[PDB]
Amino acid sequence: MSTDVAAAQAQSKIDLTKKKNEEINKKSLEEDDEFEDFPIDTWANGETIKSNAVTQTNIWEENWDDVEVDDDFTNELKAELDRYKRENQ
Amino acid sequence: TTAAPLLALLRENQDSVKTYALESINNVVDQLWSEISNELPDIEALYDDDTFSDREMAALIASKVYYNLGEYESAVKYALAAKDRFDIDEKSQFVETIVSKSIEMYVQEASKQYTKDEQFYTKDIIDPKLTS
Amino acid sequence: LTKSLSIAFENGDYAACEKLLPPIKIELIKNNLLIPDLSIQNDIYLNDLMITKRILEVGALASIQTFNFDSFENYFNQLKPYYFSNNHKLSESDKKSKLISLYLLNLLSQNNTTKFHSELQYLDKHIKNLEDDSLLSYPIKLDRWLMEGSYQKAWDLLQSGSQNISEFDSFTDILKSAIRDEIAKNTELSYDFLPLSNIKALLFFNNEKETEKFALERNWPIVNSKVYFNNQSKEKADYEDEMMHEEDQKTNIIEKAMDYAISIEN
Amino acid sequence: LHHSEKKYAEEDQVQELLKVLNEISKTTLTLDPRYIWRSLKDLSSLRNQELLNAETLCFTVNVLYPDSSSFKKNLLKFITSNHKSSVPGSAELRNSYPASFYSVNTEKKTIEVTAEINCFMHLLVQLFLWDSKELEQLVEFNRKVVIPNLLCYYNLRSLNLINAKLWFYIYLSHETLARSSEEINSDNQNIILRSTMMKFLKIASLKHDNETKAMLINLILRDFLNNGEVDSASDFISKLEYPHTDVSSSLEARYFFYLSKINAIQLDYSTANEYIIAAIRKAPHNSKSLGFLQQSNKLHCCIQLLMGDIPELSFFHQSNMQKSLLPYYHLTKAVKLGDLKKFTSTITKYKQLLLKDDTYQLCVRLRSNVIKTGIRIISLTYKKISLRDICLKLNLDSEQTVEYMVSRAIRDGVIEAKINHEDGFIETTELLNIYDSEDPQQVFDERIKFANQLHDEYLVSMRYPEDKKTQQNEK
Repeated sequence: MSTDVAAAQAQSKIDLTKKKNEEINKKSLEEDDEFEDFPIDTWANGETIKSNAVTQTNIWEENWDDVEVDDDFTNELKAELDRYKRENQ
Repeated sequence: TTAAPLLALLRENQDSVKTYALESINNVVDQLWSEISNELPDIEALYDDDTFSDREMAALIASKVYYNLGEYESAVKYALAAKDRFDIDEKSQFVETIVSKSIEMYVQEASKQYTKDEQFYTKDIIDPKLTS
Repeated sequence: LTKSLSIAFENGDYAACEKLLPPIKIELIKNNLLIPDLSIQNDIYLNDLMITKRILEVGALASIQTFNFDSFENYFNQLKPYYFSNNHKLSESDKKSKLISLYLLNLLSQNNTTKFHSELQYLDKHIKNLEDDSLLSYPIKLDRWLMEGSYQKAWDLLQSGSQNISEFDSFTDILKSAIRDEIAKNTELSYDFLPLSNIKALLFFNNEKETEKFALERNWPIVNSKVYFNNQSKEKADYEDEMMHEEDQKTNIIEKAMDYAISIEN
Repeated sequence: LHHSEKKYAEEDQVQELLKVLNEISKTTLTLDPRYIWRSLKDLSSLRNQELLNAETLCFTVNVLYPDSSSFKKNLLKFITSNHKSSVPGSAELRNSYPASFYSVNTEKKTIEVTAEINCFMHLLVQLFLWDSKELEQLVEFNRKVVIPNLLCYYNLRSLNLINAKLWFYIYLSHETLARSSEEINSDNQNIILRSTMMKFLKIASLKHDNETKAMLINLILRDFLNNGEVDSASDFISKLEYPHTDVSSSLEARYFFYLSKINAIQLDYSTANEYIIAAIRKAPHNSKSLGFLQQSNKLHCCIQLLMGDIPELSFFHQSNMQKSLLPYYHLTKAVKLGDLKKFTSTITKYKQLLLKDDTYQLCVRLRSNVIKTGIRIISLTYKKISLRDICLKLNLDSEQTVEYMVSRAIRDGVIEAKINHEDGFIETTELLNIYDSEDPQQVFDERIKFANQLHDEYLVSMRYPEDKKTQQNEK
């Protein structure tokens, strides 16, 4: 979410009457939340959600199995292929 | 606007063009002080030369740049090395900081020179300019 | 008088430019007074701006053509704000596109890469697609190959860069040397010796006798046709130990322990 | 009808006036009026916006005016004049009232009380325009007046705090106008906007107010950043005058953001790491701050990829920032896996989106970082591997081409290997076990120095609120 534990820094900073004006000044420097352009350009985004469920949309601990495919199906072919060559060598 | 031409005119070789450089730098220095802070030795070089009578105009610029820099003590020395066009800034209340720094310096010096003799301002013990 | 510089560039006599400039330099101040240096722009100032700009541009190319790189640096600085300030109705030239290509090569040849990236950030909005990269490709693509580390592709763009002459050869020939020194540094770390033949290919020469003479002057001995990169590195390192600033930069053991106790005890 | 409405806005404002006014005519109490003023702006936005737009003109008639009523008339005139129940006897609440400057005393003779009331009124005009979302003619007119206004008199400690916010609104409205449309005028005002702020910084050093100085440095730094002047920003931060004395944590966040971004393109990434890590934690963490925070998160990962280190894929997943963090996930993935094809496709596909956040120029430099990650993997996995195999694995052109890569990269220590040119392989030199070297000493000391920094920081600040609070009376 943000650089560090993001949980530790959300609770350190909350709204006070002094702070509310500063949030508006920060927002207005760039002019809006900068969070509307992406909905507009794509017109209903399409993210990486197909590969697996540890992907961009994820609400659980990552498995780190989105940078690599399942190699077990390959291993099925490799194990058989070895036995054949092995046999007549 | 930009300091790039004003830096380049000091480096451009012709005596008239170097004098023209000073003229531009001195007029606009509250937006361009940062760039010409680095190229200060060129401003001191033209002041050293006796082939100019705007050697003073260069000394005046040096004080101005030091005032924006934050080095108020060294500005005084180059303010008094221009010698004229400093009355223009003695009646300026937005830069009377350098005018006041000369008096702050005088007080520290004077505590020393009173133990040499009670008179040091009717004698040459200190700069004549600081007394005046 | 002022118009003679403009027609002198057309001759092709570019040293005749420099010897004619000094009077034009004093007459250029008078041109600068006509424009306010664009703190307001009007249509009376528009015809004057072409006059002020024209004298800078022809001097800029003439100085590079006599190999006065210092003079060129000053001309570019003066010229830049004039393109910079205003809505376009005279803020470009046929010469501008060529001009920026030459300044970018000058920073690469002196190997001030820090200012090469800062300058192109500022340039980016004048050449994005408005003067689009059409000759500027030459320093930019070269920079791509040098960031990647492909000295190979970088060498080829220089080789094929002599077919097209605008005036770029005055910096192409410097850049050929810059590449050798950079490769010369990197190869010290890699290993301690290359045969002579393997040096000539990597450091880009056309004579084996050039290869060996370059080594001697750089303080590598070629003894039994093996270079000893490690000589110069020892020699540089010795020099550093020979000057003395040195005890505290490395920080003795005693010094560290002294520091701890006195921080506490204040 | 309208009369009732105008009286209620005026009433609500008299309360807010009293709070700050009573303190600053006792003697300046710089810090306390500052905090109240932050609260004041919020309430006034709701007041001004609702219950017709003629309340500001009425509020002027209530307080003293040498020319302040005349100036406020002109601004309302432009938006279709208003003078009804805006004239003494139907916008007058004073009639022998001393908090609004007893009427007898104002007729009688000289000494001014215009100062604090004028400055406060300017702040209300700026908010008034921004709510409307009209800038064009009214902004130019108000801008002309208020700058010579501040410099006609010589400001007090309290009066600095009011223009520390006034500049923010004149600065920002200009930036919108310049970005809306280009003219010969768009370039002309840019020159003026710089000149005034920079000179006012000089005055503000001598007046001893930090709040004005901190605001101006942010605004001046943003300006160099917008126009691509990396040269101008380098000089300004090297001729430091920035305060850490009296600021908001808002101002630290803006300052650290400009720093990190400016350092990136001139090929320093280590210090920019410090600045952007710092800036995110200092900023307030809220849903109305999402604009500024979103921009910080995007840059921070981009700068981690410039180093050659990799920011978590866990980062992009658990965020509620996913929609805007859609391009950065692919950019990280392209570098992480070290495939160059993927990276080329990605930065063309997200060209629009990155250009707005203008990381796009950094994206060009990250293609150097791709190949670094790609050969880093091969060296770690195979200790001794001929260049021949690397060509096969990463589709490099020849033995020479990858040779050059490694040769340049180990001068930097990225790969941390040595080449065997005679045998034709790269032999990795990382082995580990520096618990036989003297290395732990320097490492430990840098950690002790962080610990010692925390020891100083707490000691100073701990007693300071305690001493003011024991000063102040209590049971």
